[PDB]
Amino acid sequence: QQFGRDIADTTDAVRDPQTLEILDITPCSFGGVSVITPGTNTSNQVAVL
Amino acid sequence: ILPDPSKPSKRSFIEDLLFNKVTLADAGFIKQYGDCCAQ
Ligand SMILES: *[C@@H]1O[C@H](CO)[C@@H](O)[C@H](O)[C@H]1NC(C)=O
Ligand SMILES: *[C@@H]1O[C@H](CO)[C@@H](O)[C@H](O)[C@H]1NC(C)=O
Repeated sequence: QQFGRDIADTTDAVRDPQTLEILDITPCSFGGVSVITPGTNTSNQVAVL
Repeated sequence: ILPDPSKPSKRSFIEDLLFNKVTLADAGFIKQYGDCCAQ
């Protein structure tokens, strides 16, 4: 075997062609940008989560 | 059914039985993302 998979049909493991080691693949961290505000009629300062 | 302070969670014996009985066999997607985290 060369590279792995799962039920998700995504590549999460691979063999290094340089040395005999097993490496796992974890995607870059991401997410949505949520902005919390008390309303523009009250203030201007906001909080980002 | 009343909660007891001898356990960290504010549950009872029947409540913990419900949580430990409904689970997933790692055949889906919630366990990979929802329950921990690895995206
Ligand atoms: C909200 O905005 C209105 C203008 O549309 C303003 O008259 C009011 O003083 C503001 N503040 C409130 C309703 O607390
Ligand atoms: C988050 O980063 C900290 C670094 O201080 C680490 O100790 C912790 O394990 C990380 N949480 C994870 C990987 O879930």
